[PDB]
Amino acid sequence: SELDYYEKFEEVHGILMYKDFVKYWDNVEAFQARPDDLVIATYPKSGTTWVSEIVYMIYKEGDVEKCKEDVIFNRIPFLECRKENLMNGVKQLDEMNSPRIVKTHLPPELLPASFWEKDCKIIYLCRNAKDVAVSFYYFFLMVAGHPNPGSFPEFVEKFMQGQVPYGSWYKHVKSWWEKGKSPRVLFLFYEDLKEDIRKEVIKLIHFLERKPSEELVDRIIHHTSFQEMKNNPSTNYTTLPDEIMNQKLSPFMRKGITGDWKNHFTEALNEKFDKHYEQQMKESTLKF
Amino acid sequence: NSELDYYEKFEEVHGILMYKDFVKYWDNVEAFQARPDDLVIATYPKSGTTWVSEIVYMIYKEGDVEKCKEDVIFNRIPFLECRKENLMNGVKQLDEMNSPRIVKTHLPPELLPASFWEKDCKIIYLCRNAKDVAVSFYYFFLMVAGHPNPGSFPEFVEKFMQGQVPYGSWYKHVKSWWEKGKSPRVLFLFYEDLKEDIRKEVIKLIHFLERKPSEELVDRIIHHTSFQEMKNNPSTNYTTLPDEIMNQKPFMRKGITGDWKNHFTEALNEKFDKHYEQQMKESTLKF
Ligand SMILES: Nc1ncnc2c1ncn2[C@@H]1O[C@H](COP(=O)(O)OS(=O)(=O)O)[C@@H](OP(=O)(O)O)[C@H]1O
Ligand SMILES: Nc1ncnc2c1ncn2[C@@H]1O[C@H](COP(=O)(O)OS(=O)(=O)O)[C@@H](OP(=O)(O)O)[C@H]1O
Repeated sequence: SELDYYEKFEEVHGILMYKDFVKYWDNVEAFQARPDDLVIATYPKSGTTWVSEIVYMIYKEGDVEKCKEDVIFNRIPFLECRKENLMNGVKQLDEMNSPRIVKTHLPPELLPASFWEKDCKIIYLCRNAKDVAVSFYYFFLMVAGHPNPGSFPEFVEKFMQGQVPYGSWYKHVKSWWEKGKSPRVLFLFYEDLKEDIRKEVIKLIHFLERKPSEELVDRIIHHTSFQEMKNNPSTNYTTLPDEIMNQKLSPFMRKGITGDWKNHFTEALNEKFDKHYEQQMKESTLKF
Repeated sequence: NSELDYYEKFEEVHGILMYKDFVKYWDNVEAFQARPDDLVIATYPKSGTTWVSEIVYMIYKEGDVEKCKEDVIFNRIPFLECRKENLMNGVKQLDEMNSPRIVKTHLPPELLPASFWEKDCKIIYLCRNAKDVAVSFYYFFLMVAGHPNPGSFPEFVEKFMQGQVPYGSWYKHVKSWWEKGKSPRVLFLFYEDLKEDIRKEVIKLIHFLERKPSEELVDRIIHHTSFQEMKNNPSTNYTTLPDEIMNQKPFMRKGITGDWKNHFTEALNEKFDKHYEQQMKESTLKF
């Protein structure tokens, strides 16, 4: 049902958003950033947790014992996220000592103005639309606060129209792509992390002005592999109660591959999606 | 669990997987006595049997739609090997028929009763592309009693590629009938051809059956056998069968070519196409 679908959402500045977050939006827009804040921005399900753990490790010189001191969602606050009596992203950040690492799924136009004014470093991670759609679909089924996503074809329709939390994936990646032309905003691809993790890890170390030793690279590559992070309670979100995230249905660290869309899209839906994709993306220099 | 289900529902006869009810009295099919003027309509399951059957029936009745409704199609055109104790019996239906008889079967050439070959009966074979057949066969499994749970479509398609479904390998079925189709008395047709140019195929069928073609006869056959008309015709849509046997909550599902695109994922299509080429590369048969 359409009525029930949007009942869980509310638009903020034109993009559909989780109702709970919108409640305290003023706090997000008035957020006070610091010069050395590091923002990790992504469209939902593009690999946020993966790049977040890599960055954390670079900050802690690859000390695994330091990356387990707390769960990922506490070490790296989810900026716009807030749920009464559960979590408060803005607060965690306000009470955190610099250098702070900020997680967000906001398009660049909605990122709190303070981050832009202080010209903070930003890392953006992009993933192919079809794999994002598959992963986002399971997120709907797993995380509380989501309406029934309908059948997969139905959900993909919502996805193509940008009628999902955080809006149009197309506008999201195209806007960040433009921001990414600046050396201050590192634009990365999930597919690149998959193809040659070492190359991307080294790039991230240099972007973050750190020393790229073999020891550091080795530990990051090992600690951030899918198998390790999937069994690491600090990064696999398994500490969250099932009412919030029921991973018995589908685990957060689901498959961690590129191309899972081939297992979900019918040839017909693939054809429909590809046609729509081209009309949405042919003018952008962004390419996979 | 699925394999056990399949084991409970099907059994082989002459090496071909078959519905258990049809195997218990196979001797009755093996010894079936054909008549010289019998006309056999052979097809792999869900290839359009009902469509060509009604076209042929109309040709026999000089296009008299009323004579084609005197009874349901499964009574007008007995299903040869169909048997379920004393509740259903195709051979019995045929034996009591006062000819000319039109016979429906899904048997591969090797299992067709020797009598049909010995009497050199005319045979019409209808073929349909494998992917669309798999889709339609999947639905058949779900709506008709006597089948195991087919599981997901990808799971069912694996069993299909291995010929582990009633009537066996679709690949061997169409290839064997293709060879038989080289004979002047075996007309080999394609479902896709009936979709592309029904008039051409109907005229071809009229000549094969040695009848005189006329614009009025052809025209009547064309609209009477159209998907939309046959779907609403109780004589041809199998709706008179109780839900216990066939649960249409429909047999006349879509009636198009290409529904496979709405069921195969890119990955399944890739795997299927690869396996298909290995199975069909050595045949001149082309869909
Ligand atoms: N280390 C590593 N290696 C490979 N793949 C990984 C890794 N960490 C996370 N993932 C995959 O990222 C998907 C989850 O995305 P997000 O972290 O962005 O989720 S969220 O938006 O922050 O909730 C999810 O994708 P899917 O498996 O396709 O669903 C995860 O499996
Ligand atoms: N007139 C007409 N026009 C177009 N398509 C038609 C027609 N009559 C039957 N059909 C389609 O044939 C499919 C059923 O196949 P069969 O008749 O062989 O079934 S059975 O094996 O005899 O039970 C089934 O295919 P699907 O729709 O793809 O499932 C029917 O819709």
